[PDB]
Amino acid sequence: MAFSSEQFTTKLNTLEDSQESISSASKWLLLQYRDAPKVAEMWKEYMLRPSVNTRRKLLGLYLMNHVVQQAKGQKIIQFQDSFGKVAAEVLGRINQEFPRDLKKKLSRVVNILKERNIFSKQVVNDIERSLAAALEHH
Amino acid sequence: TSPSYSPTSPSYSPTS
Repeated sequence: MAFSSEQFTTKLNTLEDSQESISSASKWLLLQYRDAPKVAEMWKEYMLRPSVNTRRKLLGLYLMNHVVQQAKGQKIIQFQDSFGKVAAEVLGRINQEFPRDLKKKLSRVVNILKERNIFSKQVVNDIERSLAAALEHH
Repeated sequence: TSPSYSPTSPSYSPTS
């Protein structure tokens, strides 16, 4: 079948920090448009596991970026929403395990998404205040 | 593979 346990995870265990495998894996997810909320719950759980390091979170971070962008483009609103719904908490947690350097890279990706208006400006404020709380200072 | 990458360059409205 097109679905199986941890298919998303084993994917991220094969991805690299660049658009080659990242965009390819994104297009797979963009074809799972029917199952977008299902794959989204697997995405958050995958990176929420500490059974994977910040490097693994960084791959999935780039993967999400290109997935939500393409979904925003055509008409796969289910994906930009399904990832946007978890993005506030999820990205908010990445800031709690990333070194300041990866936090800056993540922040840029988040900004680029905000500028592209990928998520709703409402969901953006959820991500913003979440990452803001995850600045570890106030 | 790990070619060049800048998250502001890839798709956003590539097709309907």
